[PDB]
Amino acid sequence: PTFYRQELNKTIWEVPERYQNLSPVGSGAYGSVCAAFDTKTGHRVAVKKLSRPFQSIIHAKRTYRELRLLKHMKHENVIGLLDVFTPARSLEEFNDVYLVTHLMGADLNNIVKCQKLTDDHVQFLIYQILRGLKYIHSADIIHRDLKPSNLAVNEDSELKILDFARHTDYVATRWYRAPEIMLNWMHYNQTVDIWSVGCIMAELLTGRTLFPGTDHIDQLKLILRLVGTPGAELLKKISSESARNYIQSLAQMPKMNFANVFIGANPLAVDLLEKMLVLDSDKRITAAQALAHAYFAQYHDPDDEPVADPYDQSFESRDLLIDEWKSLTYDEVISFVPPPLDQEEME
Ligand SMILES: Nc1nccc(-c2c(-c3ccc(F)cc3)ncn2C2CCNCC2)n1
Ligand SMILES: CCCNS(=O)(=O)c1ccc(N2C(=O)C=CC2=O)cc1
Ligand SMILES: [Ca+2]
Ligand SMILES: [Ca+2]
Ligand SMILES: [Ca+2]
Repeated sequence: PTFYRQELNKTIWEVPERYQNLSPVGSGAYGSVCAAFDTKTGHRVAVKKLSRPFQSIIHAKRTYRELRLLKHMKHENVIGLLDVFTPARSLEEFNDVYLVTHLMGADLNNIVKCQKLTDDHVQFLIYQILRGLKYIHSADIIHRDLKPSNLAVNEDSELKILDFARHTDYVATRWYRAPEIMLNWMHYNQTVDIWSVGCIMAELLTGRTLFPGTDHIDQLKLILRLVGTPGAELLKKISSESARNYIQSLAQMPKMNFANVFIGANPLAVDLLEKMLVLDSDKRITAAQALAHAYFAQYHDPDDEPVADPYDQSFESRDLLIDEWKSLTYDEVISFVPPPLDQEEME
């Protein structure tokens, strides 16, 4: 294919002539994104140019990680790949990676900002998050930083999870993070993401951030004001003695009845929130269980809530050289098989 060059976000993009009318639509994890028109199919796409993918051992493994993950994700509520390309003609020239997915116009913050959502609409939005989470969790993939800005949404309220790192190479919101993540507790499970769903859903119902803490201690205090002081057994999860002593020293707070907090909400929504927003992560409802909850009765369809194929993450424990990660990434670019344009059939 013929490539052309265009300066976007102050850097040269080099893309096949198949993709036209590129214009920036913001940054993603380790990359920046442009909307484009795919002249082969007439579809609107988003193209992410990875930022400096092989600049360091951290970037190189992150690049491989992201490409492997996105090549595996095949679910209507999870960002996956229509195409992956590089202007490189060989491994020796290979320094840039572009990922292509269907264009989504907005994020969840654009949905709830200027609209009092109906309960039926909130149901649909949360349902889709949970359906996507069931799929990713079934492949032993945890998001760990689920939040409205990591939920891409189109003009019809269809939603996809994205941006789901080992090493430190921007100030992120922590308001949606599970307590065990935010405070670095020693162990956690897939239900970290269910806490985040609870935080998101609460905000869709009230129009207000549930736990808008100014720092991690203020956020913890806001959380405990809602869910109540936890037992000693939760201290078992916390390595730092200073942290444990502090939590233990706090004045004891009762759990609030969520029906007194979410005034006017559908009682089924309140019940679901009670099942998601619990500190005991082993008692937190799972994504698959939440999909069966009566709150989603009008959307739930067990024939259309699939799980993922097994996902081999053994590479995560390996230290390889930068050129080895680069070569493996090149292999994954070259081996990518685009999906059919139409992959769905009437039920
Ligand atoms: N507009 C739009 N549409 C779809 C996805 C994205 C996208 C991607 C991304 C990921 C993989 C890929 F192959 C192509 C793009 N990464 C971050 N974003 C965000 C850009 C700003 N927030 C909303 C989504 N943006
Ligand atoms: C963070 C809650 C603090 N309490 S609040 O800000 O006053 C409040 C705001 C909105 C609601 N609500 C629902 O729950 C459903 C419809 C609706 O109006 C309830 C409470
Ligand atoms: Ca259906
Ligand atoms: Ca079809
Ligand atoms: Ca069916």
